[PDB]
Amino acid sequence: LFPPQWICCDIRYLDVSILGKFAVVMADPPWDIHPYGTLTDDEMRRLNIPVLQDDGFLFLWVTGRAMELGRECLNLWGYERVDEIIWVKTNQLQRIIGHWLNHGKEHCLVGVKGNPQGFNQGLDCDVIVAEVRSTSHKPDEIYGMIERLSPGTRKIELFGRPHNVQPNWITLGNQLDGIHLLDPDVVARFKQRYPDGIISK
Amino acid sequence: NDYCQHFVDTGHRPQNFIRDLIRLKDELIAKSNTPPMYLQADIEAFDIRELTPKFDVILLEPPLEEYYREKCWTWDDIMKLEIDEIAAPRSFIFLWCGSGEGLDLGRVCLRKWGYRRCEDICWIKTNKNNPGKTKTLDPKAVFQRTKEHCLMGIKGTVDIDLIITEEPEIGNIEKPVEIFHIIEHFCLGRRRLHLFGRDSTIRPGWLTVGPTLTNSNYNAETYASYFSAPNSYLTGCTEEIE
Ligand SMILES: O=C(NC[C@]1(O)CCCN(c2cc(NCc3ccccc3)ncn2)C1)c1ccc(CN2CC3(CCC3)C2)cc1
Repeated sequence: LFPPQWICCDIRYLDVSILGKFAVVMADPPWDIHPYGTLTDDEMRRLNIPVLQDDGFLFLWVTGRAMELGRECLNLWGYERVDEIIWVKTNQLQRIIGHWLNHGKEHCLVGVKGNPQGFNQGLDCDVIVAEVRSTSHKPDEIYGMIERLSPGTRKIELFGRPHNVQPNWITLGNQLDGIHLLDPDVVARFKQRYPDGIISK
Repeated sequence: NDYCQHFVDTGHRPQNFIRDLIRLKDELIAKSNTPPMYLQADIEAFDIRELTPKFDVILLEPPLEEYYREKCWTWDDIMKLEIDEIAAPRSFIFLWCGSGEGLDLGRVCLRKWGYRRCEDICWIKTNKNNPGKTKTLDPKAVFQRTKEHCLMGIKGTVDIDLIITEEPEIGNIEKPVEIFHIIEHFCLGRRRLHLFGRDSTIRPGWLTVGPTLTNSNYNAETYASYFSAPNSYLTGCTEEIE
């Protein structure tokens, strides 16, 4: 079901097997670098990302030591890292905005799982140039690159906020407004697994 | 304005649309710099330990296959270099990793040699002069690759992490000279080694070692004489001692 969908939840505890399989997964995790809704390294590792796809791509935002820890999780979850997008952060006049250098960019690992068929690989390039909005807000251009890469397929975002919900996407995060599911297969599996609408352990 | 869509529409890379004193420091660096020293050597067949003394900074630029689209070194060869045998206990490394598997195998190297990554420096290539040049993608690539990474590593106890220049002509393997400015501006010490440098990269303040050098002037005792007391611990960013 095409329009935006979402589940307010603790991604640690949600049974993501009810959601089906996805052509693309994106995660923007609250990494435990230098806490708020932070996940520990073991919690990140233990996330049941493996059930979410059979053949497709994972997009994983990383910074600081999560550049390395995100490569661990990525490989543990069964992905090969095949690309790395960087978003050059500018102001409204297209000027550019770790204690050794100042940081002009954010990193997004791109991992592949299985043998994705029918994706439009090579349409975009691996550099995004886009204006910073608010803190920890990723650029909307990534959704366009993902849509051109895999048009019309089902996608899922982990650790999204309400501004992140998009058609073709199911957004998970603990700061969303309730549950909002429209895909019947998902709705069925959700009622069966959660007859009282509660997500506990 | 979505520059990714624009790239898809026109072939102009999004980085084409990015726009854009204490240079006394630069002059201190130049006054501190040792004479340029250089040595032809086949680093495959060469006992790295002959390069003394231990280095404060190592710039490592192995010639990857991906640099020749139209002898190359594999990450298998690079990982086997005994880099930790010539690094000072406190020292820094700058490793050009390319844009493919090197972003992972380069991290393995840094750990193998005893460093931890503190910076990820991206060399972002504009195509202002040939928007009509499509890129033949690596089979595994999801996206057109328009950048290279130079990983910075630390072991022991002004600048941004981006370099933007125009994409060099095919067959040009040179990295942007700006990496040297970034490195020298850190003021990390004066024992600076460039492995796999070329005639064209020789530079004051640096010892260059590579297989294609046409000439050599390296002498280990001459080289060590530049850092004997009272000059053992200079950053490279201070006055000479009278
Ligand atoms: O804001 C973010 N994400 C929304 C959250 O809502 C926040 C609160 C936490 N979060 C949980 C956590 C959770 N379980 C753990 C838990 C639950 C309750 C109490 C303690 C721990 N389950 C479900 N969402 C996710 C966020 C975090 C980092 C970055 C970094 N980016 C900057 C960047 C973007 C691209 C450039 C990369 C950006 C956005």
